[PDB]
Amino acid sequence: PLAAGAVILRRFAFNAAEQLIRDINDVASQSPFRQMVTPGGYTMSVAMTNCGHLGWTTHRQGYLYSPIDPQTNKPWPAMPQSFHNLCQRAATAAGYPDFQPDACLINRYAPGAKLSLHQDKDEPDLRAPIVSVSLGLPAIFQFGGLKRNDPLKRLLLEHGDVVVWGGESRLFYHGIQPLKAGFHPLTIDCRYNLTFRQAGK
Ligand SMILES: O=C(O)C(=O)N[C@@H](CSCc1cccc([N+](=O)[O-])c1)C(=O)O
Ligand SMILES: [Fe+3]
Repeated sequence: PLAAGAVILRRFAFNAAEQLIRDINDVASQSPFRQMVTPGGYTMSVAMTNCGHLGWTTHRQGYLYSPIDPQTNKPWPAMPQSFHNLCQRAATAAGYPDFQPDACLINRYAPGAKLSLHQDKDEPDLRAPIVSVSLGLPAIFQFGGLKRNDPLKRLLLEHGDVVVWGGESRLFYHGIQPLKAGFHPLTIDCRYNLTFRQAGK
């Protein structure tokens, strides 16, 4: 396959998108999007927030999952029903019926925003997949392999696409290329990505 252990489900979230986006807005009304600072001192171009019991954040110049939003000093908003349902349906179709995320990181891309190449290794159990849902403007996703120098492959992720990153692919280096400007009827001028994680012990 494209990436061993990954399951791409194009347009899987297409019908759910309008509701998901309403729920992104609701979460953000409580824990606002913010551009976090990397441990290296750089302000991320991607803006982020979280919902669920745990939320990914930079903290004391490292990263961690925290039950509290350090910007509001309140818990991250509860996981919306629409998020919970979509993630479970996707995980199940992909062969991970027991996947129980307790964190959802919500990434917002304005034109030009990108993610540099990296691995997702902050979770306690790397056998749990990550479920990724793309909404709005299309992005070029790049992913390599288990080594930083593995050859990259590229794939366009479009509105409604869901990828379940399990098995070996769960540990691949990956990133997102600078978002091209455009219009989408539901998000207007941005892309959102939801990544569901099992972050608790
Ligand atoms: O927030 C992040 O760290 C991140 O990368 N977010 C991507 C979606 S998740 C893509 C992903 C997750 C886990 C494994 C692999 N992979 O092996 O390509 C890709 C995004 O904002 O579009
Ligand atoms: Fe990642």
